[PDB]
Amino acid sequence: HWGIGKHNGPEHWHKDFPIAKGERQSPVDIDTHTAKYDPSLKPLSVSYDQATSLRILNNGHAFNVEFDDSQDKAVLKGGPLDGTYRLIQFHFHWGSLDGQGSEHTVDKKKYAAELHLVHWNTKYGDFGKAVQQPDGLAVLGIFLKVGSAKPGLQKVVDVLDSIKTKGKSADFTNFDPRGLLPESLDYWTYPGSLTTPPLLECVTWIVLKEPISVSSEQVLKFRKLNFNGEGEPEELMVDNWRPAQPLKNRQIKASFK
Ligand SMILES: [Zn+2]
Repeated sequence: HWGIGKHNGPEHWHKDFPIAKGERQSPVDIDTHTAKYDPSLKPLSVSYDQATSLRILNNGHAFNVEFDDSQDKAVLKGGPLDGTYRLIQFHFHWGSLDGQGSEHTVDKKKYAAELHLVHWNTKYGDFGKAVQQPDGLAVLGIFLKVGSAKPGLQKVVDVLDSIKTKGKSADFTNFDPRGLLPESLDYWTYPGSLTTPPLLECVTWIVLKEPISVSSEQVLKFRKLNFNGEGEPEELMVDNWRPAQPLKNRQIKASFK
């Protein structure tokens, strides 16, 4: 069930997607005192210098910035991953208030928003085939807290007026996603799922410990988008996050002592 479309509340998804009650669902709470350092993890390699952004789309549940993934231009490797994973799109989840909005939590703390950079394993040839595999995707998660403005984010905030309603898109070329990363690449990792329908259990999650700060005025502009299509009754695009799901039989590993 991916693509342009409104979603109902996450508590109803299990009626259409039974995997919503599965064994490796995301997001989860990260208990920092139970995650174990893993000296086996190799260092993480983010290679975004040749990234090619194309378009920004309001898909009725978030906005996606889409990349050319027809070649290895923007890739993720190392860490817990085997193989090369190609960036296809990034998007955010955010709240109606600064005290809520993230999907993952850290010792039950909620951040104001969470950025997801989605990558697919090139040995499966394309995104559609990759989501049918347990190691098909790698999603880099980054928390946002409210404080100083993030310069690298402002070109994104600037174009949201042109994609206010469901189904609208705008050109979005030459955007450099390195401007959204924090200073440190220390992370937690665990096996999980997509956090929207169809909720497939195909993701290796890499969640960064250091948040980035964005300004109150930047997040206020996220809250002006609409879930609805033009000419329909107005619904503000807020609180588009899924709550923490049971960890079940999984261990969270840390890249740092
Ligand atoms: Zn997401």
